[PDB]
Order: sequence, then C-alpha cells, then structure tokens
Amino acid sequence: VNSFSGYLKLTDNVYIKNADIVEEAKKVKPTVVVNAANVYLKHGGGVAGALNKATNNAMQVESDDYIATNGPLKVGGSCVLSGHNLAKHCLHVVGPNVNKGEDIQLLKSAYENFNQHEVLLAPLLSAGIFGADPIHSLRVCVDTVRTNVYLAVFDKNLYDKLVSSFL
Ligand SMILES: Cc1noc(CNC(=O)c2cccc(C(=O)O)c2)n1
Repeated sequence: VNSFSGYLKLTDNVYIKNADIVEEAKKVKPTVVVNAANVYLKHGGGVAGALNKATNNAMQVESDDYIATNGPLKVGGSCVLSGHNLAKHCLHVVGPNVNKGEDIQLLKSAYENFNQHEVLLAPLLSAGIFGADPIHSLRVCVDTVRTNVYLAVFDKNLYDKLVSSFL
C-alpha cells in the first residue's frame, strides 16, 4: 500500500489522475517525482517551470551546477537530483521535443528511465509544450514502464480523452 489517492487504474502498474503534479507532489511527498526536462535542465515552462517555481528556483540552482559539471543530458536520458520540498528525489527525464524536430522513437528510451525506480509520480513525457500526441505518450508509457507509475494530467479535458480512448 502507498499514499497515492483518487487514481484510475489503467493496468497492473499504471495509474492516472486529473491533477496538478506540483499540488500532488506537495500532498504526497513521493520518493520520486519526474520532471519533463530538456537537455540543458532549463526549467522555463510547462511542467518543469511549474516544479521549479514551487522550489523557489532551488531546482534551477542545483540544475545549473549539474550542467556546469556534467554537460547536457541526452534526448531520451535522465539524471537524479534532489526533490527539494516536493519529493525525496526528482528524476529529470528528457523526452523528444516535436517542436524542435526530435525523433519520437526516443520517447520509449525516455520512459525506460522510469524502470530504475520502483514507484514514481510523473507527467506524460513529450506532452504539453513538447508537442507530442498525449494519447501516444500514454500508450508508450503502458508498453514500456514496468514499475509503478502514477500519472498526473493537468488538463481535465485531456484526462477524460485519455481515459475514454484507452485500449
Ligand atoms: C508552481 C506553479 N506555477 O505555475 C503553476 C501552474 N501549473 C502548471 O503550469 C502545470 C502543472 C502541472 C503540469 C503542467 C504541464 O504543463 O503539463 C503545468 N504552478
């Protein structure tokens, strides 16, 4: 048993809820929250901007030090950093950005990072301002992630469409 509440069960291991991931992280304080990162860990907008704002910019300060030491992530890659006030850890995962022309096949590689963690609170990778079809992102998630993933979908209209179209 874990502390996640109000989720619809899609599969053995994937759960979904209409929720603000920031508000969900603050309530649950999960072991791992996933950020929809870019390779520079520049948390300007979307999920990343919202998570970073909720940390009072401490996520961005830590991220800048990480990039200064290690250089950029790979598209499809990840790093584990602090979860600050939101979670124990933040798994920064880079899905392909369609609005930059990145290979959508890299979305499966992105979701494979989740398998290194037993339980995660996450957004749909490459959705929102990353430009991919969220229905596709949910299908890749279900077909790739084997660990227990709690998906937060901000937009109520999209949530209802994801549930009602789920195979
Ligand atoms: C802190 C703070 N500052 O502004 C906001 C408003 N919340 C969002 O922007 C938001 C939340 C969850 C997911 C997404 C997304 O883009 O999928 C976006 N929270």
